[PDB]
Amino acid sequence: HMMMTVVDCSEYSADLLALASRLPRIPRQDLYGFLDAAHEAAGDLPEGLGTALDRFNADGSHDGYLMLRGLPVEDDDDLPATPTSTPAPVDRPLQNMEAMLAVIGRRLGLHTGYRELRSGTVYHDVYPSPGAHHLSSETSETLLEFHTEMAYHVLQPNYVMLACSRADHERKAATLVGSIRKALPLIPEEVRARLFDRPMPCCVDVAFRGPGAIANVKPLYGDPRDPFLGYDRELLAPREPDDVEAVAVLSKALDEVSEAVRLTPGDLLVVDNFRTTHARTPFSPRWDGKDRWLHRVYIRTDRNDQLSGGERAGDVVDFSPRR
Ligand SMILES: N=C(N)NCCC[C@@H](C(=O)O)N1CCC1=O
Repeated sequence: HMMMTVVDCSEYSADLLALASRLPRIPRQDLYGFLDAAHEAAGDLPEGLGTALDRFNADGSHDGYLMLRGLPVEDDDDLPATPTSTPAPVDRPLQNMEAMLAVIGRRLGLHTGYRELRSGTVYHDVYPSPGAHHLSSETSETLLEFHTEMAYHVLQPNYVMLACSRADHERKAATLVGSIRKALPLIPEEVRARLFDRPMPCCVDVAFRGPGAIANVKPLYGDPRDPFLGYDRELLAPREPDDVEAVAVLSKALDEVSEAVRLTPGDLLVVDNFRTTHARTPFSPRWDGKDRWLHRVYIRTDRNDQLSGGERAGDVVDFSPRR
């Protein structure tokens, strides 16, 4: 990854805590007002952090992510026990890394929930569960394979944001990012041509099944010289042999350029969900009250037909498959 891809925020700690101190303490009681307050704070971010975010937002980067480090997370003993259920309690007090997702998220765009997913909530806790389905972010011992988040969804978000309150005990779990800007040079022009703008059948995540490959996903699309990426190692279901072979080439190229990010407390990862695919490698939970704990939100921006007018940060949208 490039120098500019990692932003050390430790010098900003007091300023960021001051911004958090004026946000509503019980965000889920009035999420729209909470995120409006966070938008006001976003305009007051430290100049260097605001600039890094704005630059990345304009047109992503070669790496496809922005990693903020050293944000003012609570000490471990000042955090509650790691959640073991979803959705979160409506009265749960705001945590510092959630405040960062609010302020840094509003600098980028509009927080978005998905009605059928995690009870239609905007803030997701990402924690291990002992019976996790293999297509669940609650997995641990089994690799969560590469996916563009909701690539099959008409209202797919520009960004996935992951903020770390607890790492896993052994700091083993790696968040993998595969950037199409790094992978594309490894893909032959002939395979690029087969992938580009070609809709292929795609299954959907369990939350959206209510059924087979009810969506169509274009693995590459947009500008052929700098394409967007829609990839899902588990759900993409090409039928034609040439399509299966083209996707296999794409899949191996993303593997070869994959970068591993190990999230630690105070880290916040912004993933460009139109140009990357992401994964999480195995770890072993201990069920001791201190298991790995991320906070996840989704951000929409005004491009790629994510928005059609009037949307607000906090909106929850219904499922429509890409066709
Ligand atoms: N290749 C895949 N699709 N893996 C499952 C993604 C994780 C899943 C979850 O949060 O449990 N998810 C992301 C949107 C949604 O549902």
